Amino acid sequence: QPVQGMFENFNIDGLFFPVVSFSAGIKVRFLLGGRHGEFKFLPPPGYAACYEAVLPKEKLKVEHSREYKQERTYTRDLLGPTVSLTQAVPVDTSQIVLPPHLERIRERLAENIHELWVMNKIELGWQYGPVRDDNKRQHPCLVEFCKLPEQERNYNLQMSLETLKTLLALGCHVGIAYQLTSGYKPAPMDLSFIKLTPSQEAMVDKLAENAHNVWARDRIRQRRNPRLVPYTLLDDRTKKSNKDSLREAVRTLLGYGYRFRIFRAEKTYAVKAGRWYFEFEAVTAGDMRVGWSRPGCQPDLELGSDDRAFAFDGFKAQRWHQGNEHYGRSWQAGDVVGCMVDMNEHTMMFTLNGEILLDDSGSELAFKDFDVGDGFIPVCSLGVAQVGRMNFGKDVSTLKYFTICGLQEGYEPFAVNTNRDITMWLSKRLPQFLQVPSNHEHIEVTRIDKVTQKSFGSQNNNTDIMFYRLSMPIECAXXXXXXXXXXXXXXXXXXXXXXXXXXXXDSDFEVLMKTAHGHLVPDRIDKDKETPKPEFNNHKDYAQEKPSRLKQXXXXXXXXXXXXX
Amino acid sequence: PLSAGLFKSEHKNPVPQCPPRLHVQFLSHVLWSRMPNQFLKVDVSRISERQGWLVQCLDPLQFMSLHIPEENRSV
Repeated sequence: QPVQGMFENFNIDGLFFPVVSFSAGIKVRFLLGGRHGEFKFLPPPGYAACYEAVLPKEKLKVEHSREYKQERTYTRDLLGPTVSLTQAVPVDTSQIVLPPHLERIRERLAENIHELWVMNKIELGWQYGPVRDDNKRQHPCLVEFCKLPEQERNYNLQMSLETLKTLLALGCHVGIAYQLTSGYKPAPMDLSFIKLTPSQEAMVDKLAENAHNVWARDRIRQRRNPRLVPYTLLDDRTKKSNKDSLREAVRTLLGYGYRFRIFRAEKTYAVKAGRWYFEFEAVTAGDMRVGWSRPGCQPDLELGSDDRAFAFDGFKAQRWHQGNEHYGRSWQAGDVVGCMVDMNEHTMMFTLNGEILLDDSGSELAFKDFDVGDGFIPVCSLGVAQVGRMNFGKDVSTLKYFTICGLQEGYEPFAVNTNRDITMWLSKRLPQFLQVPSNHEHIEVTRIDKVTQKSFGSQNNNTDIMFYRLSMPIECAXXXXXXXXXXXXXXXXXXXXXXXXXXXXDSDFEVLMKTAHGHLVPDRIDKDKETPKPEFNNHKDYAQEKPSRLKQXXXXXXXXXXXXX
Repeated sequence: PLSAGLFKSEHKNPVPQCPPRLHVQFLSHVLWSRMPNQFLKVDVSRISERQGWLVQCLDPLQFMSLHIPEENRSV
């Protein structure tokens, strides 16, 4: 029996997926069709299932929701950002005026495609009959080219036209350079002797891809055949057949003569003396930096770009500080790097798979003569689709290159004398709200005080959009639920009057101009009034009240929504 | 009558003042998160039986969190 409610009129932007959330003490079973499960009831008409929603020729498993929420030891593959699956229309060819100098070739290759359309059917055993059938092994479109009408020759004609236009669009130039049947004699020449170059082979592949894209765009109007996927996502068994049909066109043409993520440890684990060594394994060879930072490092700035970190990047073999210097060599997929810091000598060293790194001046030392400050904490940074692994010690049985380097010079693991693991802080993604600090460039907020205002100011050369918000939110009781936005004239705005029990926080999203003196003023006419006084260039700044919302982007609409029934 | 006179203690004061708590907050990105030292340890059946996809969770796990009310956020 269905329920009497649903979340109508909600944002359809995104890739929806089924999810189940549980705390503890639960045994749940997803139910699909086929080998995955068995439905207990009958689905309503039209509604398919997930075992059919899976893409063809792809496996189906169950991750948790986002990340490595697995009860595992230090051997957790911590990952950085990712891409949008790189996939979440054919090539334009008809927009090219067909040159008549090779229209005779467009007809010759069309006749060749037609005679091969005869050839394959006759290889299977088809005669020339007056009935358009496929099981009666006959075809009425096998007669000589001239006798073919406009109702039978247009197919091959267009087949030749589209291939030539696809060639001109791709960029290469087109120019100047037996089984007895039932009446027809298809035999142009021996066109299957000269080896076809790999460029022309990839070209025939592209022609087949374009034809398949057109045919699939035609097919989407029908149900759900597994071939409705693009040619790149097509099974490789039938891939060669489509390429073979398009190879003959180029064969005739030739023959006829024509957002990184930062990870670190707890700030309290900082060190000020001794020799500390830790391992960083990387199964990939992408953008990955590793080093030692101070307990003031930024979770958004480049690791090492400031005076708060000293790192090393193998993707370019460069030590990272305020600037970059070529140091050491690059790594590959499935490597390790041991980082050592001596605070008694202020000496940083890195060993790639036990091999100590060398600089340009022939010194194994990486960094020297740095202030101890408040301490140095290990840190790593991963780029897009980069996974790694950190080892702060405590498992000498698992540490590989400790005996090779570190065991003899008085160097110790970072967490050798520990009874519990490290907290392993990271850089969070959701950008929550923070108070404007006084030592913040390009954004200054002042305070004045008649009426009380909170003026703004800025000095910068690059512009963006901000999301300024008040601290204390106004709460609404059970009865109260309405909000009216009155401009310089009267109240003309969207009907935002729905809040049984909520807390709205006043906010304004202002674009940063060269001069931005827009501010908020708590005023009074008859009730609670906040005036976000704007100035020149006021066409994209917004001002409203918002609950807890964590999204950083540049959009006036496309905001999340849902109306429950 | 006022904005400040709605989310504070007093309400019969129609003079629009601003206490020091009212300060502009911008959507910032300088924030660290703490990776917990213990997870739920959810075990999938991994058999994919023909009568459903099983997910199981038995061991309980709790944690305490402060609630900042004027920010309406749990930490």
